[PDB]
Amino acid sequence: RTVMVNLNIHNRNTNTNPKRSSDYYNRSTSPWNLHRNEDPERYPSVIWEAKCRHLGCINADGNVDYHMNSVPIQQEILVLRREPPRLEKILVSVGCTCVTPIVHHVA
Ligand SMILES: CN1C(=O)[C@@H](NC(=O)[C@@H](NC(=O)c2cc(Cl)c(Cl)[nH]2)C2CCCCC2)COc2ccccc21
Ligand SMILES: [Cl-]
Repeated sequence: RTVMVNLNIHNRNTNTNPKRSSDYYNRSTSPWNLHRNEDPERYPSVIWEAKCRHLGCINADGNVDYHMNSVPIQQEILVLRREPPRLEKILVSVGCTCVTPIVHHVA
Protein backbone atom coordinates (compact mmCIF):
# COMPACT_ATOMS: atom_id res chain seq x y z
CA ARG A 1 0.00 0.00 0.00
CA THR A 2 3.15 2.23 0.24
CA VAL A 3 5.07 4.01 -2.60
CA MET A 4 8.37 5.63 -3.57
CA VAL A 5 11.83 5.94 -2.03
CA ASN A 6 15.30 6.53 -3.64
CA LEU A 7 17.92 3.82 -2.76
CA ASN A 8 21.23 5.76 -2.66
CA ILE A 9 24.16 6.77 -0.34
CA HIS A 10 21.70 8.16 2.29
CA ASN A 11 20.45 4.55 2.97
CA ARG A 12 23.61 2.37 2.60
CA ASN A 13 26.79 1.86 4.66
CA THR A 14 29.44 4.59 4.29
CA ASN A 15 31.42 3.63 7.42
CA THR A 16 34.94 2.65 6.31
CA ASN A 17 36.35 2.44 9.88
CA PRO A 18 34.58 -0.43 11.76
CA LYS A 19 37.76 -1.02 13.88
CA ARG A 20 37.23 2.39 15.59
CA SER A 21 33.98 1.00 17.06
CA SER A 22 35.26 -2.55 17.69
CA ASP A 23 38.42 -1.33 19.48
CA TYR A 24 36.15 0.83 21.70
CA TYR A 25 33.61 -1.96 22.44
CA ASN A 26 36.55 -4.42 22.85
CA ARG A 27 37.07 -2.60 26.16
CA SER A 28 33.68 -3.97 27.30
CA THR A 29 33.48 -6.62 30.01
CA SER A 30 31.12 -8.40 27.52
CA PRO A 31 32.87 -7.83 24.17
CA TRP A 32 31.71 -9.28 20.87
CA ASN A 33 32.67 -10.69 17.51
CA LEU A 34 30.58 -9.94 14.42
CA HIS A 35 28.43 -12.11 12.16
CA ARG A 36 28.13 -10.86 8.56
CA ASN A 37 24.47 -11.72 7.86
CA GLU A 38 24.09 -11.53 4.07
CA ASP A 39 20.85 -12.13 2.25
CA PRO A 40 20.75 -10.83 -1.55
CA GLU A 41 16.90 -10.76 -1.39
CA ARG A 42 17.11 -8.10 1.39
CA TYR A 43 17.83 -4.33 1.58
CA PRO A 44 20.52 -3.79 3.52
CA SER A 45 21.72 -7.07 2.03
CA VAL A 46 24.34 -7.09 4.82
CA ILE A 47 23.50 -6.73 8.53
CA TRP A 48 26.33 -7.08 11.06
CA GLU A 49 25.19 -8.89 14.21
CA ALA A 50 26.95 -9.12 17.55
CA LYS A 51 28.15 -12.54 18.77
CA CYS A 52 29.39 -12.52 22.39
CA ARG A 53 33.07 -13.50 22.63
CA HIS A 54 32.86 -15.05 26.12
CA LEU A 55 30.35 -17.07 28.18
CA GLY A 56 31.27 -15.10 31.31
CA CYS A 57 32.40 -11.46 31.59
CA ILE A 58 35.97 -10.13 31.61
CA ASN A 59 37.14 -8.89 35.04
CA ALA A 60 39.58 -6.13 36.14
CA ASP A 61 42.49 -8.67 35.98
CA GLY A 62 41.72 -9.71 32.34
CA ASN A 63 40.26 -13.11 33.34
CA VAL A 64 36.74 -14.41 32.76
CA ASP A 65 34.26 -14.32 35.65
CA TYR A 66 31.75 -17.19 35.23
CA HIS A 67 29.46 -15.83 37.98
CA MET A 68 28.33 -13.38 35.27
CA ASN A 69 27.17 -13.94 31.67
CA SER A 70 27.83 -12.02 28.43
CA VAL A 71 24.42 -11.87 26.67
CA PRO A 72 23.30 -10.45 22.93
CA ILE A 73 20.97 -7.54 23.35
CA GLN A 74 18.07 -8.08 20.89
CA GLN A 75 16.20 -5.41 18.93
CA GLU A 76 13.52 -5.59 16.21
CA ILE A 77 14.16 -3.49 13.08
CA LEU A 78 12.65 -3.13 9.60
CA VAL A 79 14.22 -4.42 6.39
CA LEU A 80 12.99 -4.39 2.80
CA ARG A 81 12.66 -7.73 1.16
CA ARG A 82 12.14 -8.20 -2.47
CA GLU A 83 8.42 -8.22 -3.58
CA PRO A 84 8.07 -10.35 -5.77
CA PRO A 85 11.25 -12.34 -4.91
CA ARG A 86 7.85 -5.69 1.17
CA LEU A 87 8.69 -4.48 4.70
CA GLU A 88 9.68 -7.14 7.21
CA LYS A 89 10.55 -6.96 10.90
CA ILE A 90 13.57 -9.01 12.05
CA LEU A 91 15.16 -9.68 15.46
CA VAL A 92 18.89 -8.83 15.46
CA SER A 93 21.72 -9.01 18.06
CA VAL A 94 22.95 -5.40 18.45
CA GLY A 95 25.69 -5.79 21.04
CA CYS A 96 26.46 -7.59 24.30
CA THR A 97 25.99 -6.69 27.95
CA CYS A 98 27.05 -8.36 31.20
CA VAL A 99 24.24 -9.75 33.40
CA THR A 100 23.87 -11.78 36.58
CA PRO A 101 22.09 -14.93 35.35
CA ILE A 102 18.84 -15.51 37.29
CA VAL A 103 18.33 -19.10 36.07
CA HIS A 104 20.92 -20.15 33.45
CA HIS A 105 23.72 -18.68 31.38
CA VAL A 106 22.85 -17.95 27.76
CA ALA A 107 25.43 -19.79 25.67
C1 LIG B 1 30.08 -3.65 12.06
N1 LIG B 1 29.64 -2.76 11.05
C2 LIG B 1 28.33 -2.30 11.08
O1 LIG B 1 27.60 -2.55 12.02
C3 LIG B 1 27.92 -1.42 9.89
N2 LIG B 1 26.48 -1.30 9.94
C4 LIG B 1 25.81 -1.65 8.78
O2 LIG B 1 26.38 -2.02 7.76
C5 LIG B 1 24.33 -1.61 8.82
N3 LIG B 1 23.89 -1.74 10.21
C6 LIG B 1 23.98 -2.97 10.78
O3 LIG B 1 24.58 -3.88 10.24
C7 LIG B 1 23.18 -3.19 11.95
C8 LIG B 1 22.15 -2.46 12.53
C9 LIG B 1 21.74 -3.16 13.69
CL1 LIG B 1 20.49 -2.71 14.78
C10 LIG B 1 22.53 -4.28 13.77
CL2 LIG B 1 22.59 -5.56 14.89
N4 LIG B 1 23.40 -4.30 12.73
C11 LIG B 1 23.76 -0.30 8.29
C12 LIG B 1 24.48 0.29 7.09
C13 LIG B 1 23.82 1.63 6.76
C14 LIG B 1 22.35 1.45 6.42
C15 LIG B 1 21.58 0.75 7.53
C16 LIG B 1 22.28 -0.54 7.94
C17 LIG B 1 28.65 -0.07 9.94
O4 LIG B 1 30.08 -0.12 10.21
C18 LIG B 1 30.72 -1.15 9.57
C19 LIG B 1 31.58 -0.84 8.51
C20 LIG B 1 32.23 -1.87 7.84
C21 LIG B 1 32.05 -3.20 8.22
C22 LIG B 1 31.20 -3.51 9.29
C23 LIG B 1 30.52 -2.48 9.97
CL1 LIG C 1 30.23 -6.47 3.19
